[PDB]
Amino acid sequence: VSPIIATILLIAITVVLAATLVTILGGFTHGVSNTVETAGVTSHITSKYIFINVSSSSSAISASSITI
Amino acid sequence: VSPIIATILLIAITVVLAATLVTILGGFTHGVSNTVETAGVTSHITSKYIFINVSSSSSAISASSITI
Ligand SMILES: *[C@@H]1O[C@H](CO)[C@H](O)[C@H](O[C@@H]2O[C@H](CO)[C@@H](O[C@@H]3O[C@H](CS(=O)(=O)O)[C@H](O)[C@H](O[C@H]4O[C@H](CO[C@H]5O[C@H](CO)[C@@H](O)[C@H](O)[C@@H]5O)[C@@H](O)[C@H](O[C@H]5O[C@H](CO)[C@@H](O)[C@H](O)[C@@H]5O)[C@@H]4O)[C@H]3O[C@@H]3O[C@H]([C@H](O)CO)[C@H](O)[C@H](O)[C@H]3O)[C@H](O)[C@H]2O)[C@H]1O
Repeated sequence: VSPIIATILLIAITVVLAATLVTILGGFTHGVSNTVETAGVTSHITSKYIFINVSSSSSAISASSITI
Repeated sequence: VSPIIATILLIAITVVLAATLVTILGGFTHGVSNTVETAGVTSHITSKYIFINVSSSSSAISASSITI
């Protein structure tokens, strides 16, 4: 009797460890993305205005997505 | 006479112990199953909506079986 019952208990424990491991991995598998951008920019500053002129960029992006 | 009668009584007792043991074992031999699942999930949160996008999963499961 007892060696089979001990085996059933060890299977039950194994499933909870595997379920625990899955929640540990979730802390690694997020928030990685390609955020690199590169632009040819020139600028001139005066007592009233900053002028900004763009010559090229790595990608086309919305002017609302850029913070100054 | 008496050694045979004593033997018949011990057989009767033995059956009730075996029947008792069978009901003890029934508390072990249930409720063990493979419950592990694992998914590639990404999400974005706003003042009005949560977006959830799934990239892969360990198995195909009903959206009614998942609790949020
Ligand atoms: C999962 O997989 C999916 C599918 O591939 C997606 O890839 C998802 O990624 C998310 O997608 C959503 C939806 O595309 C993204 O939400 C958008 O976020 C942008 C910000 S961003 O910097 O431009 O990238 C915008 O906020 C966009 O909103 C648009 O709609 C706004 C509201 O317009 C709605 O209502 C008007 C009426 O008032 C309607 O006429 C119109 O048709 C529409 O229904 C606009 O205001 C907005 O304009 C400006 O928005 C931002 C400032 O907020 C600015 O930066 C922009 O340049 C632009 O000038 C823009 O046109 C979001 O889209 C969703 O739109 C719904 C709407 O119901 C239509 O479906 C909501 O109302 C919200 O507006 C918004 O959720 C999200 O960023 C991605 O992560 C993957 O995760």
